[PDB]
Amino acid sequence: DFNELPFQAVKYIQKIKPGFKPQIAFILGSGLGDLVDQITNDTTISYADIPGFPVSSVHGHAGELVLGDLCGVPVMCMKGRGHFYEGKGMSIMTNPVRTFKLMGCEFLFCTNAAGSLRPEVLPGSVVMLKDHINTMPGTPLVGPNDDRFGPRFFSLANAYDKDLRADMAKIAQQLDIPLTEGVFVSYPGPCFETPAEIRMMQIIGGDVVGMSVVPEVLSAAHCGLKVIALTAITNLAEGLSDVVLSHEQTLKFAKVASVNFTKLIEAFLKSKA
Amino acid sequence: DFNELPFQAVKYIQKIKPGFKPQIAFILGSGLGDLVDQITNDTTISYADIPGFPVSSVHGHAGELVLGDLCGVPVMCMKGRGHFYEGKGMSIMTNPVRTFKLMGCEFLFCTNAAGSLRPEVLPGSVVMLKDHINTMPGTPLVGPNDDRFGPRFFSLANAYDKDLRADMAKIAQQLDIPLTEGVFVSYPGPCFETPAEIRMMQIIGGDVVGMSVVPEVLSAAHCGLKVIALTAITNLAEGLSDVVLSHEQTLKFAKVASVNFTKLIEAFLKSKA
Amino acid sequence: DFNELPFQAVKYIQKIKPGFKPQIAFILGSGLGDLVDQITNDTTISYADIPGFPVSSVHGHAGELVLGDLCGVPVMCMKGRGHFYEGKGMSIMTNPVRTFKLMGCEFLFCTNAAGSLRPEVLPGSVVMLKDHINTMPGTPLVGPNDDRFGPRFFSLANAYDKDLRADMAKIAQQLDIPLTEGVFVSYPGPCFETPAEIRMMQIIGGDVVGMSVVPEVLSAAHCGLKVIALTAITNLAEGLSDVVLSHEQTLKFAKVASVNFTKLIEAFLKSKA
Ligand SMILES: O=c1[nH]c(=O)c2nc[nH]c2[nH]1
Ligand SMILES: O=c1[nH]c(=O)c2nc[nH]c2[nH]1
Ligand SMILES: O=c1[nH]c(=O)c2nc[nH]c2[nH]1
Ligand SMILES: [Cl-]
Ligand SMILES: [Cl-]
Ligand SMILES: [Cl-]
Repeated sequence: DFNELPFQAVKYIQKIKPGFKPQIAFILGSGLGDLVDQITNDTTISYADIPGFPVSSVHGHAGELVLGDLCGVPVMCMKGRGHFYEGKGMSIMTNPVRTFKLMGCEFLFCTNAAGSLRPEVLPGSVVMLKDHINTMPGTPLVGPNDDRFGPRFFSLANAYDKDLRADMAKIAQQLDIPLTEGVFVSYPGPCFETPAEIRMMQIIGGDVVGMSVVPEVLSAAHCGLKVIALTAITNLAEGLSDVVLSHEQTLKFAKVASVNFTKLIEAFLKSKA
Repeated sequence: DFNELPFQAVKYIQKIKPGFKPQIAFILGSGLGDLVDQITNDTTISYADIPGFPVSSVHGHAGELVLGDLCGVPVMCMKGRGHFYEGKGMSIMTNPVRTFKLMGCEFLFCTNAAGSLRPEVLPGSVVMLKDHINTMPGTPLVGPNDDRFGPRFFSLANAYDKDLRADMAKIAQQLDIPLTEGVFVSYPGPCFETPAEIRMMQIIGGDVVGMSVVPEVLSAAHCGLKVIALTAITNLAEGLSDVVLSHEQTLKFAKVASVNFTKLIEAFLKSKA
Repeated sequence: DFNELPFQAVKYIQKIKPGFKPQIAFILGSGLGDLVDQITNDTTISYADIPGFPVSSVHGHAGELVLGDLCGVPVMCMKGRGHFYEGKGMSIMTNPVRTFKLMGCEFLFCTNAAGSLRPEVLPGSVVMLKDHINTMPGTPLVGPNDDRFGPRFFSLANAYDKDLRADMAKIAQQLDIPLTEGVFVSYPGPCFETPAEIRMMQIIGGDVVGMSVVPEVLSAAHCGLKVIALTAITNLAEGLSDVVLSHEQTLKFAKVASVNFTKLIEAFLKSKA
C-alpha cells in the first residue's frame, strides 16, 4: 500500500485545490520556510492529511504543503522534509517526490542547510549542488521496483540537471551573488560529523556535507523529475573552525543565507514565468 | 527457519537428480546465462521450487538452477542471482552459497557484469577479481551466527582464492586473452553511481564497481567455500566516458565480453576435469 | 518500551545494591574481563536479569555487570558488550550507556581490542582513541529522539573527552608506558576487513580498526556522558603482516596488551580517587 500513496495524495490535493497546475515543486529546508508567506492565492495542507507525506515525531512540528503562485509561477512547496535519521528508512521522501511528478511539476527545486567542506566557502554562503556522494546506508529504491514510476536501474549522470544549473548561474551572475558549485556528501546523522569524518569527506572529493538531499534527489532521478538543488552554508564543517555545531547555530546562519537565497529564487522564478 | 533452508535445498536437489555430485558451482550473471545451453545430461530447477533460493519481484524473470556436465566437469549453475537492491537484505545469497557447500562443490566460480574504474580496461574486457571493498551496508553475516556453517569471526585474506587465480591466469595466458586482476567495489544500487562516487572509488583504490559479488563472496568465506570471480566489463564507470549507463547498455557489452569469457571458462573447466 | 529500559535497569540495580553510587563506568572488552576480579565489595549481575542489557546468542557466553570498588573508585563494569554484528541494530549499546548516565557516572571508560592501521604501532600495544570514522550503517540515534536523554542533533567535537585524554597521557608518561593517540575506524564485521578495505582506511586517515566503540561512543555523546576510550592492539590490520586473523589470534595479544593496559587503568583510577 506504500506504493499507492502518491496516487491518493494527488486525488486529495486535486480535491482541495481544483484546477491548480503546479509548474515547479520546492522542498524548503532551514531558513527558507518563510518563503511560503510570499505565495498568493495560497492553500496550505498539513502533512498529516496528505497520504504518504512525512509526519515528524516531535509534537507540534509537523510540516505543511503550500500551493499557490510565487513570482508568476504556480508552485507546490513542501515546508519541511523527512530525513533518513527519522528512522523510516531511505524511502521517506519517495512518495512526496512522486507526488510532485504526478502533479505535473517540470522540476524540483530542492533546498537545505549544510556545512562547508571548503574553508574558503564561508557560513552564510549559498552553494549550487552539481553532484553527490552518498554515505547513508542503501538508497531509496532498494526493494521491489515500482515500474509505474521508473526503471529498475537508472543513471545518475544528470541527477542535478545541467541546464537548470546553467540557468541559475546566469541569474546569480546578473544579481552579483556568489554561487559556487559543489559536490554534496550525505551523512546519516543525527549527530553532526566528527572532525576525522570531515577530513575523510575532503579526501574523497566532497564540498558540502549534510543530512538530507540524497534521498529525494535519488527518488527524483528514478521517476525522471529534474532537480536543481541549492544549499545554505550554516557553518564550516566540524574541525574546520572553533564554532560549536548545534541546530541553534545552524538556524543562525540559515537566516543570514536566506537573504541572498531568496533573491536568487525570486529572480530564477521570474525568469521561468 | 531461514537457517534450515540449505538442508532442505539439498534434500530437494538430491531427490530431483539422484546420484549427481557437483564439482564446481557457478553463479551466472549478465551475458553468461547462455552457458547453461552447453551443459549435457542436464536438469533444470526453477528457483521458486528450491528452498532458500531468490525469487525476483519481476513477473516472468525468476532464475533457475541447472545441474549437469560441462566440459567434463559436473557443475551446478545458478542462472540468475539475488542482489542487495532487491530489499531482502545482505543475506540474499547466503542460503544458495551454503547449498553449494553442502552439495560438495570444491569451489564457486562467480561471474558478474560491472563497470571499470580504470580507463585503460575497456568495455568488453574480462577482469579477474583479487579483493573487494564493500560499500553496501553491513554484511551477510550480521545476526546470530549459525556455527553449523562457519565461525562467528572470519578472515577475508584469501576471499578470492590465490591458487585458483594462478590457475586461471595460466589459462588466460595460454589462450592469449588479456585478463587483468582488479579490486572490486560493491555499491548498493539500484541507481548506477554518480561521477563523484566513481572518483571516490578510484581514490580509495578500486578497479571495478558493481552491485553484486560481495554478498555471495562473504557468505562463501564464512562457510569456507573457495571462490574464483571474474567480471565482464560493460562500460567505463560513470563520468569516465560519454556513454549513458542503462541495463540495455550493460547487456550490449556483456554479450561481447561473453565470447572470451566463455573461452576462459571452457579451458579452465577442461583443465580441472 | 525500549526507551524505558534504562529507568527499569536503574531501579533494578538500586534494589540489588542499595546505596551504591558509581563514579566511573567501564566497558571491558577482550583481555580486560579479568579486571573484575580486582573489584572489592562486589556485586555481580547477569545481563539476562538487567532490563535493556545485551544477551548474546551464544549459549553460555552472556555478560555480567560488576559493581564495587576498584583502586579507591566506585565503578560499574560491563564485562562484555553488544555489537552491531549481533543483528540488533546500532542501538544495542544505547540503553546500557544511558543506564551508566542515570546511575550518576562522571564518565565512561571504554575498552576494546582492535587492529592497527599503522605498521609502527605493534601487536600488544595500547592506543588512546581521539576521534573516529564510522563505517557501520547509520547511527544509534536514527529513529525518534528520546529528549529525556539528549537533543535531536549533537556535536561530536569532544566525543573522546579532551581533558580525560590529557589526564591519561600524564599517567602513561609517569609509568613510561607508550600510548599513542589514534583515529578509530569502525567496521560492521563480523568478517575481518579485506586488505583493500584496510588500505582504504589508511587513505581516509584511520589509525585503528575494530567492530565496536562507535555505537556506545555515539550513544554517550547524545546523553552527554563523557568518554575516554583505549584499545588493545591485537594485530596489524589485514594485509599489513602475514598473521592469520582469528578470534584466537585476537585473544593471544589481548592477554599481552592487558598487562600494561591494567597498569594504566589502575594508576588512572588512583589519580581519580
Ligand atoms: O550533516 C551536517 N553537517 C553540518 O556541518 C551541518 N550544518 C547544518 N546542517 C548540517 N548537517
Ligand atoms: O554498479 C554498477 N556500475 C556500473 O558501472 C555497471 N555496469 C554494469 N553493471 C554495473 N553496476
Ligand atoms: O575489525 C577488526 N579488525 C581487526 O584487525 C581486529 N583485531 C581484533 N579485533 C579486530 N576487529
Ligand atoms: Cl535543511
Ligand atoms: Cl551481473
Ligand atoms: Cl573487544
